[PDB]
Amino acid sequence: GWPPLVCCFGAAQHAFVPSGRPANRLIDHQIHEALKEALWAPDKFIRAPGGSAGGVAIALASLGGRVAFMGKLGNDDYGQTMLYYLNVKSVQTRSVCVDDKRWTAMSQMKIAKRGALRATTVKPCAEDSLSKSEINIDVLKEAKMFYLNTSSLVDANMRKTTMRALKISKKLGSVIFYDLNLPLPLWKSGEETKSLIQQVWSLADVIEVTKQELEFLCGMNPPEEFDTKKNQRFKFEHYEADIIAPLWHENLKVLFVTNGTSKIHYYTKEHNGAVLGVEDAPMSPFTQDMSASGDGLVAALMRMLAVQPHLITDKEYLERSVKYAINCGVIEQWIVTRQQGYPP
Amino acid sequence: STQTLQWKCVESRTDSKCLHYGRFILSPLMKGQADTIGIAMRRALLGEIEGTCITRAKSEKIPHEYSTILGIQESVHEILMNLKEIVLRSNLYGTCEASICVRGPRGVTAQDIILPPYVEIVDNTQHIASLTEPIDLCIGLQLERNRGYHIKAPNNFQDGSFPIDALFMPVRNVNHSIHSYGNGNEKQEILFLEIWTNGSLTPKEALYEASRNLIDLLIPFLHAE
Amino acid sequence: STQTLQWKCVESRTDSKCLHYGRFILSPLMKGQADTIGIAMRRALLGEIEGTCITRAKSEKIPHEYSTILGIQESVHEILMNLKEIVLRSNLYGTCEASICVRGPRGVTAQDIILPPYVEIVDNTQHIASLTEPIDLCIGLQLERNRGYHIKAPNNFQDGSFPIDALFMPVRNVNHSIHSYGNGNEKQEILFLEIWTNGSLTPKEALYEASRNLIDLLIPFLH
Amino acid sequence: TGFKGFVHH
Amino acid sequence: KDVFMEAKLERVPFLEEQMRKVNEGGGVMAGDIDRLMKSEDNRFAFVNEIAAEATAYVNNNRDEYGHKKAIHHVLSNRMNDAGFARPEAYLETEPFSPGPTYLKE
Amino acid sequence: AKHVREDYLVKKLSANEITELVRGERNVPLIIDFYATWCGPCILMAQELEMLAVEYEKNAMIVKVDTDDEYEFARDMQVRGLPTLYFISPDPNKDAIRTEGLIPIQMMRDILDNDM
Amino acid sequence: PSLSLHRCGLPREIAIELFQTFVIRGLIRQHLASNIGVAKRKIREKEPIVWKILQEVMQGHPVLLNRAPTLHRLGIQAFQPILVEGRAICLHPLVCKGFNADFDGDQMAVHVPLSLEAQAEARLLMFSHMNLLSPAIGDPISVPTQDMLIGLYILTSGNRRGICANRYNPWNHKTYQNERIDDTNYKSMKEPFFCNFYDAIGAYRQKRIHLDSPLWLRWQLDQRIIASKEAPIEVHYESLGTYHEIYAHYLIIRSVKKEIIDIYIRTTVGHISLYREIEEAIQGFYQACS
Amino acid sequence: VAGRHGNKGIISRILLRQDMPYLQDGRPVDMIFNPLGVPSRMNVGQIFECSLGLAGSLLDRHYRIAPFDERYEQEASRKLVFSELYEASKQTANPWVFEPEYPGKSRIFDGRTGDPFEQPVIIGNPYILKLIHQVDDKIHGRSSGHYALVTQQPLRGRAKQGGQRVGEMEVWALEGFGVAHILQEMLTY
Amino acid sequence: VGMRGLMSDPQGQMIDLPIQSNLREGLSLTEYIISCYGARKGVVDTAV
Amino acid sequence: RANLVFHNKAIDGTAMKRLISRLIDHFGMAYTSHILDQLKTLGFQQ
Repeated sequence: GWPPLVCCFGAAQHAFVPSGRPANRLIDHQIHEALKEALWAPDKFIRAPGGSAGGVAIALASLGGRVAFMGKLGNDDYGQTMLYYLNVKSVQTRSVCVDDKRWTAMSQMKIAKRGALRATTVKPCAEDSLSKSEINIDVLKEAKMFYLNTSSLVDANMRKTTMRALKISKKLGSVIFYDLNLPLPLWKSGEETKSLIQQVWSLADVIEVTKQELEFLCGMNPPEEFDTKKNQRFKFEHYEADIIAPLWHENLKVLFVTNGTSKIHYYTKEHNGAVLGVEDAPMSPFTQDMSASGDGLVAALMRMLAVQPHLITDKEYLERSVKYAINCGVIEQWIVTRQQGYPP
Repeated sequence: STQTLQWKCVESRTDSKCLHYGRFILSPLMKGQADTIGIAMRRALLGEIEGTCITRAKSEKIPHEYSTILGIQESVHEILMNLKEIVLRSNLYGTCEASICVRGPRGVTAQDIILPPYVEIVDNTQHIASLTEPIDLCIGLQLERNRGYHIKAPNNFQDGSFPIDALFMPVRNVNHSIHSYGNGNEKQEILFLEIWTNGSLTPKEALYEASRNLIDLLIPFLHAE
Repeated sequence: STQTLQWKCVESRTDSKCLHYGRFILSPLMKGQADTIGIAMRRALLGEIEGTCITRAKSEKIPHEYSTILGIQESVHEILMNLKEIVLRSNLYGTCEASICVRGPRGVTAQDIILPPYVEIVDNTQHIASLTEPIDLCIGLQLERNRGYHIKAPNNFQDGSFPIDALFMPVRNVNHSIHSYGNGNEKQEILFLEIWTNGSLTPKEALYEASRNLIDLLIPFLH
Repeated sequence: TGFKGFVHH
Repeated sequence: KDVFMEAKLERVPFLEEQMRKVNEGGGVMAGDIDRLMKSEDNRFAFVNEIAAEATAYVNNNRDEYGHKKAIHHVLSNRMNDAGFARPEAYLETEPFSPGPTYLKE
Repeated sequence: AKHVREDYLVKKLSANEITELVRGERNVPLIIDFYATWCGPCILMAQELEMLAVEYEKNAMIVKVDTDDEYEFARDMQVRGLPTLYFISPDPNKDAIRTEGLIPIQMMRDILDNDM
Repeated sequence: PSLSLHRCGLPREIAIELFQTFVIRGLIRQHLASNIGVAKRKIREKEPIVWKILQEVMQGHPVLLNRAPTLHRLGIQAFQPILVEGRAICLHPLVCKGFNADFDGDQMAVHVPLSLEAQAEARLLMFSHMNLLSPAIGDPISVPTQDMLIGLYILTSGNRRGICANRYNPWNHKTYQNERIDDTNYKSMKEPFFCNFYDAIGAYRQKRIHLDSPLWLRWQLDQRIIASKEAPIEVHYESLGTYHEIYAHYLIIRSVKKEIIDIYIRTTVGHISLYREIEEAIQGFYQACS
Repeated sequence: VAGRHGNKGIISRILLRQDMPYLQDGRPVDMIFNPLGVPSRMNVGQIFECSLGLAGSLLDRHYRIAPFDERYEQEASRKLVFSELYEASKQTANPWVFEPEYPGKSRIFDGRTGDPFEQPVIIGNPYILKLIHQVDDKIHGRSSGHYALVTQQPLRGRAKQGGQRVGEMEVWALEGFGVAHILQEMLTY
Repeated sequence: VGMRGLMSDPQGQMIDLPIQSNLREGLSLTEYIISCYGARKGVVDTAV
Repeated sequence: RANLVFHNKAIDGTAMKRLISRLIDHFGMAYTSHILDQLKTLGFQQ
């Protein structure tokens, strides 16, 4: 297995959409049929609902290559079917050290409130147990990349799991692949994920922030575009070096700003550069969920990094793969079934 | 390394209410791409976009199509022919109903139509009927959204329900050109597009729908089997 | 409404090591869709796929193409002709280097081409030259990978390299046909695609690649 | 074909 | 010794599409009729024999013909005794037809 | 109404209703949910929710509530993701099994009938 | 033009009034109808299953097409009808001169042989694939006429031979890349050196070359192009055995040891296309008929 | 459909607008004729009209030309047509109307490939008529029906639901082919 | 292209006036009328 | 690979008639019928 692989922390499951907060418009709770009318009225956080950390594997492995998952499963009825599906798919689970006391597929959410329903975790899912000791030895030994749907950051100890893996990141040579795509609580504000998580927000390498997760995650209002407003170009941002200057970090090769399948910036030690993109899924409105942007986009950069491992800080080597990723991500969005909707 | 693909609109004239024109440009396209894009876009624009129109007209106290009415200068067949050119807008698949109930010596135009909530007319002066004497004129109409030219049977007689073989043509004309860029050794080319629509849609929207219908069509192959 | 779009293959036969034949059927298509789809997909299939092939050859101690050397039954022009139809599978960008440095009065095949791991030979029975003298030969190849309709000008005349200007075809012939059926009120239609291929590409990967490379061009109209 | 005619044994 | 052994024997490729248009155009039957008539001296006698054999076929197993075109049946029977697979009665199918009728150009 | 009424058993308790659900005495497992407007895969969850809500006659009360409608209801349950179900036998001051992910409706029969 | 040589096209209105009784068979036997009156009633209402029968009893039943002003023996010919949509009979263009029929408005009468013997006669004696020669002197009766003839002539028209291809004389002692050594710029556009036919067709599909643009094609067969007493214009001979011969339209590189395989033909893609068409037609008919 | 210069025709196919050749302004062609018909019947007068029609359609003017205009000048019709074409190409900037290398012709494109036909094609706006000999007045079909009182044959034509007649030359053809059953059953059965 | 000259009077014999103009250039009134002599004996032949 | 002649001139009207006669005598009236169908299609295309 020569290809630097991508460890996959967070949790282990399928079909887990992240951030939830007010979209462009609302939809009704009367007769639904296909209630996903917000495949064309979301707010870019759901204008690209991706997939989990193990579903990304199928997106790349379809073309071919070597991708795997690290973490644990439940054990019981939900946990053993976890073993069926994650082994029906194309990922690795040979490094499992499950617990045997919680309930699988159930976070369990008793109470911790002064009233009604303000409640927090108790003993989470039987698969959500990764700690400083439950850490796998392998992780960053046959790998140089690492995906994180940052759901591991609402969890207090899933953090220290990965930062004790920073010493696993530097025991051998490796790098992290944080595809941020922040779920609901990390999608909150600037100070929320600048200091409260501290470590993931500034220690990463081939990272994947999004402009929205730099928009509220920095200048809440003044940095509205920088070029746009001239002929007919959508107001995304002109986010570049001076707008990552708050939050860059070192010991990397090249990081990637995602912003969904929209404007993407790459970051080298010689040259920044900038690319663009779009959000798109109307073709037949009854055949879509605008799904697996996190899957399709991320896999594409991984694919090119594998076939041509001489990427490095090359203008054209990365700029195409970004453009390839931009076209890859939108394609997987509007496919009927994700299972067939993984690039082949 | 050299330039990035750019496309823009360079001209847009509104010749009339129901006639719009738009020219577009693409930028550094390498060889072979321009011809494929141009021919695919022309075919899609000519035969993929859908536009709603009136399909069946029902009249009261009229024997047949080729009949005359007192107080009206226009024969019934003339009224059907004039009614086929009314242009409408909608975005929901399905037939709807409409009516027109007007008094006598007025002069009836396209603004006298009564429409469902999601359907609107674009021109508001298209002549549809001329009236001279006071007679109460009531006509019912059916609206449909299909693709391409469709021909219907004369069934569903009632007193009279004349079906007009409405043409579902929102794009009046399409043209394109593939120029040269002179990029030294590398051979690039500049592609110009040109779309004339009838006001049901507009350029940069007919182009959008035409691109999306094509990317519909090309899609099954991406899935395995 | 019913029977959403899909594609299905009935005939898929590999005749030889460098021959590949496939035929594909589409789903219920409305009137007029089949023609446009067939034309667009044929135009994409003919040339859109990048093809990896040699472009140059550096022969040592040969000043002109009509300078056949003793011990080789094929003239220098024939050496280039043989090193024109070799089939390579790759995902390269740009170029690389290669060499042929052997000395044996015997046959030479494609295995003699020293290649980086990302370029792989498709056949092993292809012939290059016919050595019959204990002489040393050196031909420094130069691979390349362009698109379908790529036009390249001769260059690099300093070192005596001989251009081997090639086709960059993974495909060899495309044939599209349509069928139509009428149930009395519906003109359901069907598409048939027939694809030949060189061998460095399974003629089902062509279906995916020639559609992705067309969707990539059609997408920026939504930007 | 009206020249001779068939017999079939 | 004669160096034309394989230059005259190299298989012509791309023939798969020039294998089908023969089969719906009636080319196989036309090219089989002449091969059956390649040894006959008088064609009228051959035609009369075929007609009599078809009449016998209709008489013995009446309640099958009307679709099978017993003349095609006897032609296929005669062509099937020396190889030449020739499916029964030269019957044509519609492998891809979720519909009742082809447009036929 | 009368003979053709509102065809929805799940009324998606959002007000004091759902608040007093964790503040009540019962004898059978209940379910509530936190979904959104777009609702990702949680509608695929909501398909199986309303089906079993109807299926279980008087015992199980399987309901839901929207998050982005009132952002409080988003953070109120430490809701980090979309699938936010709750196998809840009465827990006025105790724990419950918060079901998440995406689960086929036949398996969710077994667990609720083999455990809880 | 899409019809095969052994096929014609009948309108849906004509066919139902000629094969009516065979359709009555198809309805009664298949137990989709009970009585003669019931079957005829089903026929008269244009039921969608009627055409399935009148697409099923016509396959293999020949029909005699007859041109109303009959002139010669080939004025009446048998054909295998197929159902077409419209009101006109589609006829093959090659047999038109056999019928002496134009398309400015003409009428053709159809007849149906009922007897099994008559069907055998029509199929085995009056089909336009065993009547390809006229009885006058024995000359072909179905040959490519005006439009096909023009297409084939344009295909096999060649390049521009002499002063119509070059403005200036090619003697013109210049452009030699002249110096004391042969180490200069080497473009030598010359003409393409395609391996075989299919390489030439492929390169033509990319629009790299035009139809009449000349090219060199290697020959791996015997001599086929019609030559004559002729003369080789210029045969170069190196100090070592090379035998570089240049004829009027082909080049031969022999030697003093062995392997006279360097035969190269100057040609255009049109001639290659025609030869490939004929060759693959033969090799496809041979293998289709086993 | 027939023209005014003896160029008759039978409609063979009807194509969708996206499947027909278009000029260099994108307008689809409305009718396609066969060029070979001009050298045979030797009616060049249509071509002039063709070209002239184009000019009218691009200038909102109608021409009423008396015959034999070659009395004022030599090749006066050529001057008229070419001057009108140039004026139409200059007043409305359509440089394809009068190409000053093959006047009256232009290079049209292919409606199903987006390729230009290799040679320039003559285009125009001629006046085409529709003739009374319609196909629905010429179809026929008869399995059985009325027979004549005496001869006991199908009556005649289409009004009486008759059958097509075979006689003389037709029989001579059937005897030539050596088909006896076919000829027999067209006289007895 | 060329000349249509020397049409024939119906009762044999040639006509003195020669048709010295093409069909591209256009016949004159007298030349066109002369060409009608051979036009009539083209339809009194197809009917005979 | 068949037994044919590689034409390198203009196949005019009288050359087409000669070619059909030679293909008939060398192959028969069953092989020629398929050639004529192919030449008709290729002639109409060009």
